Amino acid sequence: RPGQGSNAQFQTSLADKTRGLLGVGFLRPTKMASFAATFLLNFRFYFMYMARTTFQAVRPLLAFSVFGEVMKLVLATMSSGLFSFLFSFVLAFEVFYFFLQCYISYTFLTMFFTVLF
Amino acid sequence: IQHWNKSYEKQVYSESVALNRTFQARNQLVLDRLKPSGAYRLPAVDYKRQLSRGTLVEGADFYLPTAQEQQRLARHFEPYSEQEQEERRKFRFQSISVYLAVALGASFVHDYFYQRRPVAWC
Amino acid sequence: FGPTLPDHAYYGEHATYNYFVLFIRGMRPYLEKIFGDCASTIKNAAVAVYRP
Amino acid sequence: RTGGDFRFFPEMPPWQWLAHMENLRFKLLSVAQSRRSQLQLANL
Amino acid sequence: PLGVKGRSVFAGMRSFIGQRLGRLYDSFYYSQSSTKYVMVFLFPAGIFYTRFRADTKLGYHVFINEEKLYPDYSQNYFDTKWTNGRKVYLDDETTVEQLKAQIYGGKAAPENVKVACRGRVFEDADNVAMAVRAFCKRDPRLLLFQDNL
Amino acid sequence: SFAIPPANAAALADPLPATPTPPPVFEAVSSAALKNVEEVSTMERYEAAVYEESFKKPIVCLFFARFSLQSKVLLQPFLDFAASASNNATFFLIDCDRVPRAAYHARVENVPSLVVMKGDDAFRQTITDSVGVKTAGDLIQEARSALDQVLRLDQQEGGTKLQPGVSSYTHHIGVDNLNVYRKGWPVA
Amino acid sequence: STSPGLAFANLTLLLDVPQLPAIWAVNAWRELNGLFTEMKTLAGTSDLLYPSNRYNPQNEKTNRMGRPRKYNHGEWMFGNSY
Repeated sequence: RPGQGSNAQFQTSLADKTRGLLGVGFLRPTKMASFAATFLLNFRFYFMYMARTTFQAVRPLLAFSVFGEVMKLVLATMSSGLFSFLFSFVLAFEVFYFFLQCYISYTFLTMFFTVLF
Repeated sequence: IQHWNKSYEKQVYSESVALNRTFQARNQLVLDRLKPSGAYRLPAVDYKRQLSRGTLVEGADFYLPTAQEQQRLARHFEPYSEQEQEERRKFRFQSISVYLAVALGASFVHDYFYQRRPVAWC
Repeated sequence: FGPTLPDHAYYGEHATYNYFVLFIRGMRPYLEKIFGDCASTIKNAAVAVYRP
Repeated sequence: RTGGDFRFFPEMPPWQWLAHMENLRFKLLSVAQSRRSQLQLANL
Repeated sequence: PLGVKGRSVFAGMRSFIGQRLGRLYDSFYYSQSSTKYVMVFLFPAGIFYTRFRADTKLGYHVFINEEKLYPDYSQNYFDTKWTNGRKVYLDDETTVEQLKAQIYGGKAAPENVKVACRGRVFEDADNVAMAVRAFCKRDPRLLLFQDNL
Repeated sequence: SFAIPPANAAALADPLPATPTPPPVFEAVSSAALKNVEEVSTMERYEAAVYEESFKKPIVCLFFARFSLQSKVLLQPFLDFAASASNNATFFLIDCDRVPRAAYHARVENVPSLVVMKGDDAFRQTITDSVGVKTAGDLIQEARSALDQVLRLDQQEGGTKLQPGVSSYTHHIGVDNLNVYRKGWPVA
Repeated sequence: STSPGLAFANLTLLLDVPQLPAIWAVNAWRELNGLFTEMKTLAGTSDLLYPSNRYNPQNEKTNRMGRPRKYNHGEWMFGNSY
């Protein structure tokens, strides 16, 4: 026969075939445990990504709300005309800063919501 | 040193012999009995093998199900039948009336059947 | 002891002609039949109620 | 083992072929190692 | 041409389920031993056990007044020390005596030990579930103390 | 980044050229159409077969290649099996280098290969020797067994129970993407 | 495929879709327990059973809260004391 020469070499021991039935060097429970450990440790990336996403979503809200409250405090406290004249320019700067943050959020959201497939 | 590293290699391959024998036994006992037939195999070929065969196609994220719809750009004379043309002529614009009616109905249902909430009484 | 696994065991399927999209394109007619029948039933009932 | 072309190279070989390969490796490494043991080290 | 004569939709369902199961067997066979057994048996089994136990049984946060009343857990492994606030899942038929024995490891408990919930002492021939329903509704935090008085 | 160059003149050349033939002395050695089969030369013919004849009555296809000696050994007993059982099935003879799209369709990876087909996926059984232990008689016995099995299964339950499977919706597009043209789908 | 913006959905799916078998099993167990309770009620009981209650310890010698019944040592002309 063609393959009888090779298949004559394949004759095993009782202990050999018991060891193969149990799969000593081919199941590798230590490898299974290492895989489980690495897979569970890989859950930190989801937390990182959600933190980044929520920050980029609230960035314009912060720029619009807390600096707005600060400007509102200053408006409530100021009375004269010189300080108000100087504060108008701060308000315009805050406008530009808000639009900058909105552009940045647009950028980060198109980065974070782009999928290949 | 020579002695020791040579004998090290010797029983390295001894362990290799043991591994090969148990590998053979594992295979011919378990895996040749548990091997799948091949009827329910994967119905596709990897893109690398297709690329080497000269078989891979990349295009058409979309498709056209019907031949009537496939041959439209090749017919050049009747892209649409007359009946189809008059049927298409009914959708030159979106229907704001139907949008309004369906939206009002859905708002009514969502508000007065699904979003009912309790109120105090004095 | 060599490769025990084939290539398709690892490599991702075609991006545009994949298993699910081919499946649903094949199942399109039965789903069309189903939903057309259901919509026609509902529409006919509503019309039978609304006409009188 | 099979007079054939590289274009028909199987995806995964049989375990029989692998075991035969290991046996031939035994034969060759045995002979080469014992030759080295005798001649390569009596040099020095 | 949809459907064939002489064949039933139930036969077609059987066909499809057979196909799916054969494909699942093929994909499980041609997979990594390192990952597939874990991901297919040990995580599903643990998740099933945890969710079933939580969604079905009812558990209690247990506290002890004094360190002298703590059980001896030196010998049993994976818990060398008592910590207060342990969540303990019990059956509806459990009594205070059974709970005490479960806490103290089937060993000699101290004398005049009693259970309380929101300041209210439990009898020892009482069902824990009904006692909690009566005294501490939806606050099952139990406390073990010594009733010398 | 993975790429393969498109092709070469060698690859695109004729895979099956003629070679010199000896005089009638080299043939003298110690060891010294067919009216029952069909040699297939064209994927058009192969598709016609697979999509009509394999739905009418089963087919048995031998995929070979010239370099292989097992194919030469298996040819004659395959022809005898064809002469025996052509009443119940059709018999085809395919060269992998001449019609590769037929080999990609049947999912053959080694030669020689027997393929019993019915309904294009209702019964597909591939018989081969990837190891190198079986012989031609073993292969023909396995083919006879498979043909008996598929015939029995077609007779089973009033002609039904043999319906096409994944090809109902796949059209062999994951195996060979060129079927999108057959289906008329765009490629833009 | 995926992205950082889909971390919410990835985590939610990975953590919740494995729970669906257990959820369906819990629902089935509840339905079967209800079936057995209703079959017991149809068979008959000395004291009633509350169907939608967690635990029903009441019997001839036990209250509906797990305590012994008061005034249950003797017998009564009208039968059960409940």
